[PDB]
Amino acid sequence: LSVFGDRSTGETIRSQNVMAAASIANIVKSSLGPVGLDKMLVDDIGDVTITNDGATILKLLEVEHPAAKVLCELADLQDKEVGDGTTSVVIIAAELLKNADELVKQKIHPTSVISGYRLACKEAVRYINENLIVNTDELGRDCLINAAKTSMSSKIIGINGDFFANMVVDAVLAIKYTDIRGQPRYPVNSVNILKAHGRSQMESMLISGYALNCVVGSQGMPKRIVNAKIACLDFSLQKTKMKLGVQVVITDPEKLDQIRQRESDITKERIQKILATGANVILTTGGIDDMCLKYFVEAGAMAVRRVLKRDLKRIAKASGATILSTLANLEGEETFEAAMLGQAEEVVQERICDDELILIKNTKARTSASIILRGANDFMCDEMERSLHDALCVVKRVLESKSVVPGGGAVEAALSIYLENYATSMGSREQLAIAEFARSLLVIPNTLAVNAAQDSTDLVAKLRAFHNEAQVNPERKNLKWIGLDLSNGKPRDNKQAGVFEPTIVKVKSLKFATEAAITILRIDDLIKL
Amino acid sequence: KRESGRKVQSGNINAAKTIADIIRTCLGPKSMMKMLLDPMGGIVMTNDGNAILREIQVQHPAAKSMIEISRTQDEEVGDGTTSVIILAGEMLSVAEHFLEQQMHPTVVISAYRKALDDMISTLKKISIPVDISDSDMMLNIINSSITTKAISRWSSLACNIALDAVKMVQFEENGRKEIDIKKYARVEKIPGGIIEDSCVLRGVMINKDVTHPRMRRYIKNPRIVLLDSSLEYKKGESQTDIEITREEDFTRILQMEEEYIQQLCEDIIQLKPDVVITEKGISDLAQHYLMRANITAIRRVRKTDNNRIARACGARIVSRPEELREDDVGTGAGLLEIKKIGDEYFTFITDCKDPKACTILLRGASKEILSEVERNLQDAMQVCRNVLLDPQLVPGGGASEMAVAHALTEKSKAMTGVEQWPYRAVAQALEVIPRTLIQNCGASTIRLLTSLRAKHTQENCETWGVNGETGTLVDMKELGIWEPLAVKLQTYKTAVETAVLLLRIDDIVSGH
Repeated sequence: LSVFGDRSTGETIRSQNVMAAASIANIVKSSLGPVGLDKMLVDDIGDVTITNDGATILKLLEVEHPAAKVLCELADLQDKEVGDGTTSVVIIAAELLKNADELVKQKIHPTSVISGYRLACKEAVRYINENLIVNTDELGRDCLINAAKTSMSSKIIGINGDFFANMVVDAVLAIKYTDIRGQPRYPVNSVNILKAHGRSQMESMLISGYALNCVVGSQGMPKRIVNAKIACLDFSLQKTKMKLGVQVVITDPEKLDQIRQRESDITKERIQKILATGANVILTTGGIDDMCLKYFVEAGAMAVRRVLKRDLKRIAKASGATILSTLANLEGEETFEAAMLGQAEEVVQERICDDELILIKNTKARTSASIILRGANDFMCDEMERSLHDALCVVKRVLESKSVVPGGGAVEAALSIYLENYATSMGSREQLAIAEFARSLLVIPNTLAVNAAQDSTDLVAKLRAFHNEAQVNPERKNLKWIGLDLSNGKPRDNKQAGVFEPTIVKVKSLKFATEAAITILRIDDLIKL
Repeated sequence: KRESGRKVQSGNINAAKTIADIIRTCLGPKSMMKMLLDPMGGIVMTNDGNAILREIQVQHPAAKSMIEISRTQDEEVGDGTTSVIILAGEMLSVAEHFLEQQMHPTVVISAYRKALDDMISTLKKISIPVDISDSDMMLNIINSSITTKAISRWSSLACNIALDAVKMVQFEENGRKEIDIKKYARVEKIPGGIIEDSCVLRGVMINKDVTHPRMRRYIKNPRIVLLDSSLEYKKGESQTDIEITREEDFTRILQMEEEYIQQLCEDIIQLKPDVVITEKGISDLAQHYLMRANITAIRRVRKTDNNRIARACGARIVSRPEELREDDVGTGAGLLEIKKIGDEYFTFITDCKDPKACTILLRGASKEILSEVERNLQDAMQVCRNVLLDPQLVPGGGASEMAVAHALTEKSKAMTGVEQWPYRAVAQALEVIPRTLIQNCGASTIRLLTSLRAKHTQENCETWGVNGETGTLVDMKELGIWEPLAVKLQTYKTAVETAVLLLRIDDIVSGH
């Protein structure tokens, strides 16, 4: 034979593909879980990158293999479709190939192995859908305060369990807004979280409204107003120019003083249109001239200059108003009365250390809140700041995808027992393909046990004994829906603990992991040119 | 390709301990010199730990992160760079629990974090307050870095230069006592004079030299103008380059450049200021219109410099020279002095008050002296900066290390669990600091260290340290080795976080 490249086949090619996929898994293996260790990434320049995120590693990891590039593209599909569980998919996809390669040495044809994973993954989705749970604990029952209490027990903030967690529950319930077709989700950035050192750590207080950090400028403005009108303007009341990069040079000295009267006179027309609305609270993002602040005292309006663009967007949603981009109508300057104005009840300024917040309370439709944390020391209150935001997303994500499932390895353990008894009811060379699919799911509770500094053999054994007794008889005396506790290293019920995962996360993770184990296994030959 | 498992945590120990073994003898006044061979045959005998590791090229990733942390520690605090590396290398030097005992890394990490909290609480009990109103009490503290230096003669005046400069930058109104030396305390070398002629100036100093004889020599109430735009031929919005070749292109541009600069310089001379400080450069045609008003021309200055110049005289920064207003003045400034000092022209915008800044002038007969006196007063301010933050000292010479080591040992008796074994190893890891002090003196290490432990058990741990010069045991109340507390707090906090960072890495994999 005379050819321009190398050609090889046999069990070695499948063995090389399994060993290549096993090398990628072992890299992200010990990084699975919140306790996973950090790992360095060295480039050709010699720079180093450190992080524990498995999704970040796979994106920055570079290894050239034909099969290894399949798993790297696989994580991109899981990330763009969902964005969580990319580490678990790579680990499971490797354990499928390890057990499948052993069956090949048993003279089991790959087609019978592929047909097993398609039937096992199909029966797995049916069994999970029965064990699911819908959105609950929103009325009549509270086990939802223990939802964030578990995530807050790993921080110093967990000293008072029911005091700090009760405000997280009221924060996620107050932000509910449909916005589409009876959808409603829980938007990410709503509640403003700050810190204070005052007098004790027990003074943390929940507030309903928006927390705006600004100043009232001169003292001529009142710090409290009952006015419902909320003026939202993006146009700058300061001196107007053609552009920042294009400057007009004035050669005539008399034209210099003639122009100086123009911007001063135009603001006199601009101040009359604003005061004609009768709105006290005034928000100007582009800044307010010093001479314009004097007319604010005559009418008694409360105005703010240099307002942050991100702040006004949340105020417009809190006050239920529309943001005015500019006064240009393409014809003449107009403030658009009765339109851009908002609705509120009481607006009062609150006293905080070194910073003074402007609090707008009880608007028409807001679906927001604010929580000020009064602590003891800066080191103590800083950790409590990110601790609430972390536990808030945990309670949020559960109450958003509405159907969740108990996590912590409870899904893989229950599927291992049910699918193993289902393998004996089929036959026709489908038993070994389905049976090895049940053992491959045990890597998820195995990996989490090793990263938790505990014995993996004992925890998985005690975990399988509980889910089996649930399949034997429905009676309550047998444990049901038992997960794994990473902190104490023992079995724990995840339903009461409040550790959940969305349904689409576990379902799509098993489908993509099955398709990857099939795609790599279908390659019987390697041809080079 | 890639390395994972226990080999990485075993390899990181040998990489961190090797770097630590170099500077072990570089600690203390008895510090041994080190010889570095250049590829061309050069030899540098300097004993400075920062300079040695700066020229060493290490190929191990953890060895690079170990050095870069020491460089960051040097910028914040001008002392303790050697102590951080020795302690961080000693805490990682125990491989018994990592390999033989097969303890999980997170279990050992939990032992360091529980110990770090007790190490900080112990230093606050043995500390002592400080009286900052006494100039002589602050003098005895700064003499630690002054010894064996060229400034020791004028050190009495050199102390007042560093002590007063830090008090100026210190802001006690906000409560945080924020001090930035590289900003307001910024210093420049002045050729000429002697060390005694170095004084403290309140204001900002401009090192630009007088090009032409027409300028304001002395003014009672100067007028300073700050503006962003430059003075030159107007450039378009494109990248088109201006290259002057044909005479036809000369007169056309020269006439346009003359009319464009004359109009911008017109509004400048209308206000009649005493100086013009522009951020960007100033061309030759623009300097001609400035000399007609008999003023000083200043060019090539940055934004942060202008912000300190604006706060000095109370001026205002204007975008373009066409938009200049009467609101921009140097009213309130002390005076303007173009007088030459040391064969160089200086520009003094300074004043008799403290506009939240200062300037330090260094006088010397040669550049060799100016280079030595400069770095001697830079770390001198670093010492005074850390004391004024938290006026509390700690005993030095190995007394504070043996003090915490005794508190952790008695605390470990109530610890019930597997973490008690690595928790006690931290107490014995702090003993390397008094060990290197005795080893350099040539005395017996075992005999003195054993007798030192029995003193802290009975007598107060605040005293009975190790004498660096003599080599025997002496109390710290009779000697001036008392160190600041803010230096030690960040010394142990950084050393523990450095050890934990290297233990959390179980795998090293390339990529891009």
